[PDB]
Parts: sequence; structure tokens; C-alpha cells
Amino acid sequence: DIVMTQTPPSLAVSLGQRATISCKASQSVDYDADSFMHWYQQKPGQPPKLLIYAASNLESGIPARFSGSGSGTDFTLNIRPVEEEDAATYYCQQSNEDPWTFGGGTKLEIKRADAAPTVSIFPPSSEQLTSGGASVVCFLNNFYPKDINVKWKIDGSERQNGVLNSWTDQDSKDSTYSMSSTLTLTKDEYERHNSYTCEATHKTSTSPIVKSFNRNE
Amino acid sequence: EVKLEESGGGLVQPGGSLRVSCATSGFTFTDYYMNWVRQPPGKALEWLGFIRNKANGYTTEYSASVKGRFTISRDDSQSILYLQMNTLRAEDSASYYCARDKGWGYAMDYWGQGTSVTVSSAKTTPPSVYPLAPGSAAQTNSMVTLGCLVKGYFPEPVTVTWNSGSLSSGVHTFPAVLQSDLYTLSSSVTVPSSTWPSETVTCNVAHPASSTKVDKKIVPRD
Amino acid sequence: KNLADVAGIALAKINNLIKQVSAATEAEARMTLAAASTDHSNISALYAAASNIVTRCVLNAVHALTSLAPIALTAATNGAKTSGHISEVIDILQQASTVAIRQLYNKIGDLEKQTTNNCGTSVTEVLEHILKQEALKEALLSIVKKPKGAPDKTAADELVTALINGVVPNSTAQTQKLKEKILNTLVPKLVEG
Repeated sequence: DIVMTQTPPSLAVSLGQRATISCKASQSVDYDADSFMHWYQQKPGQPPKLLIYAASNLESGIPARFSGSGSGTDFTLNIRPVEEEDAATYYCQQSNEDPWTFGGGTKLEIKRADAAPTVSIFPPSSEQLTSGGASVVCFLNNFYPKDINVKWKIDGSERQNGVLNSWTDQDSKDSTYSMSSTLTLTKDEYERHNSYTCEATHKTSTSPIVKSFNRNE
Repeated sequence: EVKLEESGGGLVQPGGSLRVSCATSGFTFTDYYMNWVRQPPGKALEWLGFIRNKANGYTTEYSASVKGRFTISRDDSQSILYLQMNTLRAEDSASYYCARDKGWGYAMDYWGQGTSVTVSSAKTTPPSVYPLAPGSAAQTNSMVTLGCLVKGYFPEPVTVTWNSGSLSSGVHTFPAVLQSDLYTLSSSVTVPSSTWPSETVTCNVAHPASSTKVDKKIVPRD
Repeated sequence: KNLADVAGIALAKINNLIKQVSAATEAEARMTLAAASTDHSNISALYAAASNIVTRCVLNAVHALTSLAPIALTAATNGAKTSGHISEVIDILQQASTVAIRQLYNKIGDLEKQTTNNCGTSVTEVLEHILKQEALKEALLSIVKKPKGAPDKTAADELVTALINGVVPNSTAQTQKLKEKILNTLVPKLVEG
């Protein structure tokens, strides 16, 4: 009953550099000199893609930038040079003893030049207000790195409750992130105030990016 | 070329049963071992079992988490693979992948898109779709960002497209968030100011579990 | 006594080597019958490579036995005795009724040196050793290779299955898993070209 341990759980590598992901087996997954260790790539929302079978055989159609090595209980997957399209999670799998098991996965982030977010704010639609709810939506698009802070200010005072944030996965093409911040109030609470602002503080600037609207027009 | 699709996923009550299927084409189905793999939302891949080909007796192997409850079968005449799930539990909620084996219980070299199963006693709720138009506080700039908010649906997933898929670049669809047993997501799209509002922009929301297809036009506010 | 300890170790090794020759020759017998019953050029070439491996197990195991028995006989009874079937003397020595012991201990350490190069002690075990050998794998791939397209994977399945029904007639879950394990270790070479 073979347990697979991947290290590290998260890894950030610059374009053109080398990424090394390791899998450590609780017992040998080899049969003499023949290995039963395989590597898969999974981009977010997509099916896994087989990269390497039997520790070191590169599957047909996979670029030579990928390579695998190791024996017995310790194996590594190598990506050189790293490219934007490599942003994904990587899994080891053993088929040496039933049942087949997978590693926990390793998420590879591709580094890029720091990029400030593009911010836009949206008032509650009239269709939603009729049902008694009011959602204010702030989009923060195409920034890097992933770390970002959003504050909501209603008539100039910070609001902390009813805020929900959601990040996209790293983009395969431009290596950026995006995030949405939704502040939901009651229709009654929304119509009591006038000015609504989301403020984004990101490493690219010491002063926040501020977008706002007034409810009466 | 090689194509495997999964179908049959949906919402199931705890303890209930469900059968998912995989239609394959582009290769000699009879010559290959076939696997089933699942992945719970936000978790690691998990191998469920495989079925042998005709030459090796049509027998099966299973992981212990699934032994006795699930049954893998195949129809060589139609080149279709099945997985029959019984006595489902909440943690059986996952995307279920059909995968072709490279050898004889070896590595998996081709995978389907996957089919989603949610095991829960909550019932299906269609989403509310609200258009997100600029507040006209920052009227002009050459690129304008529009959005639409998909609120209070169950279960996952929903599909969001813009202008029936013709607007695909510059689209960000954000992962759903669960609150009060309902999911909410939003989607943004950026278009040139010369194309909106002079031309129409519509977000299309599909929620198969409710068999709903909804189109919302983004019209300037008020 | 120190001689009763080594006598037990010598007899356990002699009994184990005797079972090695029994298992290997029993494999050879079913392979030679299986080779004579069927008239195919291809599968017969597999039996040729397999028989050469199995017979050489027997020659190696008998070579180790005939070398160890005189060595064990001298130790058990220092008085001159170098004959076969010493099984009786060390057995009773092991129960009741030093140079030669040192001589024996080394030969036992020498023997295990070749423990890695030892085919099975049962017919299933020797079969596993047969399929693990490069000589058999090399023979099998040469038969299935085609000059233009990829080597035929379905034929490799059929040839290994026929071989496995030559040596072990009654199929088991272990025989099936053993067949799958060997065929899997060859997957890299059945996709060349």
C-alpha cells in the first residue's frame, strides 16, 4: 500500500530556468531495473496529460523539455527550460503494487514581471435589487504576483462583512492572475448610502488603485 | 483522433446510484485496457479501477475505497466504457475521468474531459443571472469591461460564454464560491469601446442540472 | 555443538538446491511437450530461448550441489568420507548420534553469493525467472518486430500467454498479474519506429 510524497507542494520558477519536482515512495516501485513510476501534467479544469512513463520514457508528442529520472523510492521530474504553458499541477503515479496511487500534486507557478491590476467597479443591477439583494462587484484583472488586498469603503468608511474574493488560476499565456471581489448588501442597506469604492493595494504601487461610483448617478 | 467523452454526471442523493459512461472513438477499443479516475474538487487524482480487454478475460481491479460499491463494465460492440456507482456518499462528489491504458494495467495515455457528480441532499437550484454594466462614473476609455453575475445555483458546474462563444479572448470567469448551500460566480469581458454599446454583448449562462440556458444582454445602466 | 549448528545449515541448503533442480526440470518437461505439440515457427523460437535458460539453472544448481556435498561430508565426519547422499549423516548430526566447518561456512557464504542468480524453487517461481531474463525478452521482441510499422502488441500478448500455458497450465490471479507485469516492462520497446 504505497504512499506517494511530492516535494515541494508549491514551486515558482522563472522563464527559461529549470524546475525539479520530486516524488518519494514509501516502498520501492521498481521491478528489478524496470520502474513503474509515471508523471502527469494537469492544467486547471483540463484532463491530466501523461508526460513520462516508467520513470524516464518521454511519452510521444511531449516536448523534450520534460525529463524524468530516479530508481527504487526516489524520483524526479525535470522541466528545462520552463515556459508559460507549464503553469499547472504535476502528479506522480505508481503502478507497481495494487492499488495504483498518486502523489499529492505539485503546483508550478511561472514567474513574470510584476504587473498592476486593471480595476473596474459595477453597481447592483436593477434586476437583482427587485429581489431584495444588492451585489457590488469589483474586477481586478491581469496582475502579478497573486498577492493583493481589496478594501471596500461605503460613504468613506471601511466595510468588512459581506465581502467574498475569488482568484483565477495563473493564465497559461501571460502568467497573470485575476480576482473578483463581491460585496453583497440588502437593498435597504444599499440605498441608505451613496458612494461605493473598492481600493486595490498591490506590490506594483504604494498608493492604491481606487474605483468608485455614486448610487444616485 | 482518439476521443473519449464522459457522460451521465449529475446530482445524486446520498445512498443513491448513478451510472456514468464513456464513448470512445479513433482507436480499436477491444485491444485496450480502460481505467476510471476521479478528482474531488480541489483535491488530488484518485485511481478507481481498470477493466481488462477481451484477450485477458474482461476482469477488473479496484481501489479499496470503491471495492464492492462500484462496477466497471464495457461494451466492445459499441466501444463504450461504463462505471456503475452504488451507495454514494458526499465525499464521492468528484469529476470522474475515463482514461485509456497504455499497457496492461500500466500508465494512462489518453483521458476524457470528465463528468461531474455531486452527492448531496440539497436540491437543484437554477442560477440568477444579472448583467454588470459600467456605472458611468468612469465613462470613456478605449477598452470597456463588462460582466455578469451568476448567483445562487446548485450544483456545480455552470458554463458561461459571451456572444455564444464568439467573444472568447479577454474573458475571465471566476471560480464559484459556496455560501448557504448555493454557488455564486461572476465573469468579466473586455471589448473595445467602439464595439459597445454600439454592438450587442450578451453573456450566455448554462446550468445543465436545471436544464436552463439563459442569455442576458448588457445594456448601459438605468 | 558448533558442528550440529552448521550441519543443520548445510542440510537446509542441500534440500533447497535439490528443490531448485526439481522445479527447473519440471518446467523444462512441460516446455518440451508444449514445443512438440504445436507447429508454429514463432512460438518455437521462444521455447528455444526459454529452454536454454531453464537447463542452465539445472546445470548451475547441480554444480553447486556436487561441490557442497563433499564439503559438508568432510565437516560432519572428519574421517575421510567423500560420497554423495550425505543427507543421512548431517541430519543425524544436526540432532544427535573445526577446519572443515570453516571450509563449509565459506562455501555456504559463497553459495548465497549466487543466491541472486538462482531460479525459482517452484514451477511458478522458475517461470517468473524465465520472463525476467533479457535473453527471453530479446527473443520475444525479435519475433514480433515488423520492418515498417510498429511491432505488433497483440502478438506479444498471445506469445507470452502460450508460453505461460506451456509452463503453468492452470491459470491463477498471480499468473495473470505476472503476465501483465512482464509485458508492461516491455512497453517502451513495443512503440519504437
